[PDB]
Amino acid sequence: KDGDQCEGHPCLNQGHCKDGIGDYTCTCAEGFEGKNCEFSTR
Ligand SMILES: [O-]
Repeated sequence: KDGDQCEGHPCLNQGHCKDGIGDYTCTCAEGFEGKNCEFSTR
């Protein structure tokens, strides 16, 4: 276990989360955005 940076469910609204050497990145599902994939555009 080295670095999944996805510990502690960080993204919101079923936002997926990849990995990186400095903070992961959030991927909002179609219809969400915001710093956390928080916001439902609709
Ligand atoms: O990653």
